[PDB]
Formats: sequence, C-alpha cells, structure tokens
Amino acid sequence: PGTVALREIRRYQKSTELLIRKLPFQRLVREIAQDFKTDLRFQSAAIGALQEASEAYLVGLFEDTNLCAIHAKRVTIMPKDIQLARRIRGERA
Amino acid sequence: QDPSRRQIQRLEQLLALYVAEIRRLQEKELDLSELDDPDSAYLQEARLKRKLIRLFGRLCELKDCSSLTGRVIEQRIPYRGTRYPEVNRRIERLINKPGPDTFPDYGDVLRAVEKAAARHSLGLPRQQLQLMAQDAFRDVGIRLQERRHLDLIYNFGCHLTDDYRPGVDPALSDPVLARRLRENRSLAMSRLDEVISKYAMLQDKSE
Amino acid sequence: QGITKPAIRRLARRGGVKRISGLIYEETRGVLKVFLENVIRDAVTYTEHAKRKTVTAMDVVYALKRQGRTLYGFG
Repeated sequence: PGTVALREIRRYQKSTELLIRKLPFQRLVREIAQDFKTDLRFQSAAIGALQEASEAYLVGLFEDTNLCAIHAKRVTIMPKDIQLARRIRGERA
Repeated sequence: QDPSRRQIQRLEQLLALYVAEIRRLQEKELDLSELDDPDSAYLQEARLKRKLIRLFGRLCELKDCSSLTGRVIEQRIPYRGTRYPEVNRRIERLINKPGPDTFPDYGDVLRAVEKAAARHSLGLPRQQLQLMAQDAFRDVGIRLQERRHLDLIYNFGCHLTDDYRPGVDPALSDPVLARRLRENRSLAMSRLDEVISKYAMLQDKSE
Repeated sequence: QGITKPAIRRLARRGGVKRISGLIYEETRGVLKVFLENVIRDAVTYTEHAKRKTVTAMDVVYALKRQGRTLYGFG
C-alpha cells in the first residue's frame, strides 16, 4: 500500500476468489483451441479474463434462474427452469 | 518503533516485487501445449497472486487495519422495501449475512417475512404475505445481482485492459471485420439457444 | 469430466440456487463451452484482423463486449 495501488490488490484478491480450478479451465480453453484448429497462442491475461467472465456468466445464469423460481415448496433446479428464466430475463450473452 | 518500520518497509518492497512479477507473467503468450501444463505461466501467476494476498493480509495484521480492500461486494445492501420496518430489518439481516455465498432463494425471503410477521404479530393475510415476499425477493435479488456485476466490471482485467475505450474498436472502421463479427455473433446466439433447448428436451424425455 | 460437480454446485450456490438436477452438470459444461467458443471465435477474429500470432487480453475484451450484456458497463 506504498508502492502498490489498492485497486490492483482488489483485482488480485478477486482472482483468488474464482470457483473453477485454474488448471482444468486452462485445459478447457485448450480443448476449444484444438477444435478451432487455432494456429495461435493466448497471453495469460487473456485466459484470466476468460475465466473471470465465464464464472460471472454462469453465476448470472443461475441468479436469473433463482429469480424466476417462485414456489410454495422449495424446488430442485432443472433444465426447463433455466430455459424459462432465460426467456423471462433474457440471454445475458 | 524502528525495527518494525524497517520490517514493514521490507514486506512492502516484497509486495511490489510480487506485483512486478505478476505483471510479467500476465504478458506471457502460451502455446497449446502450455495450456495443458500444470506449471504454465497462468498457474504461476495464480500461485503468485495467492502468496501476494497472503503477504498483504500479514501486512494489514501488522498495521492494526482490517484485510478489507474496499470492494463493492463488501458494501452493505440496505432494504426498506415494505412499509413494515420489522420485516425490512430481517431481510436486510439476511441479504447481508457474512459469506461469499449468501444469495437467498425465494423460500428464504418468504420464511423471513412469515417469521417476522408471526413474531411481531401483525395481521398477515397469506396471499398478501406471499405477494409481498415475492416482490421483496425480486427487489433484493436484483440488487444482489447488480452488486456482483459491478464488482466484476470494477475489478476486471489488468493493466493490459485498463485502456479500453469502446470507440477504438477497429470493427467500427473496417466493414469486413464487422461482417465477420456479425456472422460470428449470429452463430454464437444460435449455439447458446441450441444448448439451452437441447437440455430442455432432454429433461422432457426423462419425464 | 474436467469441470467438476463440486464446482458447478458452487457456481449455482453463488447465484442462490440451493439444489440442482443431474443434467444441470452436463448442461453447465455445455453452456460454458459454447460461451467460451463464442468469446474465443470473436477474439481470434480480432487478432487475425491485425495480423498477429498471439491472442491479447484486449482481443478478449473486444470479444466480450460483443457477447450481449456480459461485461455491460465496462468502459
């Protein structure tokens, strides 16, 4: 907090808080890059951005599904619920 | 208070070196093979960030200060939605529970409302309760989502992305790039819809 | 198999969902993969436009800014 701006620390902390393990995520991006016959490489920051945004997106999807679930007795979330929530709140991506 | 001063000087120096090395690692370009490697630059960056945060916490602990970094997601959400203060207090309590995973079900909110109304002994017409609870759950849930999203976009990326300006998108100029991006976008959307529907009709078949 | 049941469950909980269905796992993996595919396809387009060999985090940002409201408000 002398030579480092607090913003950067907030950022690194947030990186600490991700929910998907980083190695299998890496391997996922890897897989998609294989399927795309990509001749290219990815800078580590890009992978990071991908993961942050991806977990953001998934948690968002689930939030929307939660927000559309109104029942007298608590229900287990099933595919159809995701579908309907996505119709009501819209596709986030 | 001199050896302590020099100690915090050291720890802060180290914090800065950690930062510099993280900056360095973030810039590394990774081959398709590296993306399978357990010690790749991405994971090095990861563990380095971890140990950085640890050092930071140590410093806070050494400086009588708390380990908070002023995150938005830390900011207490207030709720004064219904004109029954006794319920507002309880809902506030619920949405600001300690934890990273304190996002409520509709059920949590309804239980809160029923509990408070029964405790503070008001006239609680059931249909009225259920409606009020549904509106509350929606309000509070929306705010929680907005907060997560702000927390995302405020602490997003790194120094490499910090210079983003929407109007410097080369796609605005180049019509070819814009066309490829257009076709791309249409595929993207139809693919997302494909999956959502796919699993929908799968659940349909199961039932 | 790569993205684990514990992780998917944890993501759902982060969003308020207490209980998910068996297919939710496979679906979350499918959704994640398609989303990633979309972001990637855009970024790769962006970086082949400027004749470069490596996919910059900026390419990913330009790409994400085109995935609906995903990074809505960033910038």
